[PDB]
Amino acid sequence: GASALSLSLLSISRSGNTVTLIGDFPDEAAKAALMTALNGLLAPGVNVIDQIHVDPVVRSLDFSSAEPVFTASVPIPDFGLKVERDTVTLTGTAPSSEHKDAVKRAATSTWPDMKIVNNIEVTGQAPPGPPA
Repeated sequence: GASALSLSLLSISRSGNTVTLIGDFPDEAAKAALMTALNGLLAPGVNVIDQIHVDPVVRSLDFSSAEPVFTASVPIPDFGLKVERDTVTLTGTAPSSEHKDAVKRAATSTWPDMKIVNNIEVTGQAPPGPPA
């Protein structure tokens, strides 16, 4: 507690069986760790898309420890995560409040020295209006 930092900016968002990664880092290896953390429990047919930049003027956390955070959100089709300065934000549509709590626990274990905004909510929306 009682601190502040000025890290990189980063985000990721999911669309069922496609996930999209947008951001900036000191190296490609930090970007590779974010995709590795989701690959750990990635299912056969889930697409992956990237637009993450590289510049050594920016520095970040390490998603190598965030593998269980993405495990907690595999059943979450609207999931996403964001990072800036000294804060991590986690959002999505969880199957139960036990999953919402478990994403908070996974974020607390991964980032005990940063802010952790568990914006996750329990699923409750499926109106009659499909595409095409």
